[PDB]
Amino acid sequence: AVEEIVKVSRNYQVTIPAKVRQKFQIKEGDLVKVTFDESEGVVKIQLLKEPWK
Amino acid sequence: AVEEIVKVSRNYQVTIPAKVRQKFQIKEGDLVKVTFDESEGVVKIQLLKEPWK
Repeated sequence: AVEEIVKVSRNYQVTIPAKVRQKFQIKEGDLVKVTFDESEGVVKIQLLKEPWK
Repeated sequence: AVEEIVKVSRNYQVTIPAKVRQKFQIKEGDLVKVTFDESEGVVKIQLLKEPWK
């Protein structure tokens, strides 16, 4: 797998460098989903099609 | 677990609403780690102590 390091110091947010964006998809104007798990203690995000109605 | 919906349409980034921040820790000035998996196809992020040297 791949791993990167980042630090929060602006407004509680993240922009994801270019390396991660290179592996994952992340498309401008797409529906991204985020879920919190009660076991690993990490946030998982993914992508899917796009509804328009 | 918990789930939320978001859309990319600013500059390929995310700020995470308040609900997710309520469950996860996310501290201003902390070391957050992000890794890409080659099986689930999702990004996992967590938190850890802070080195100062």
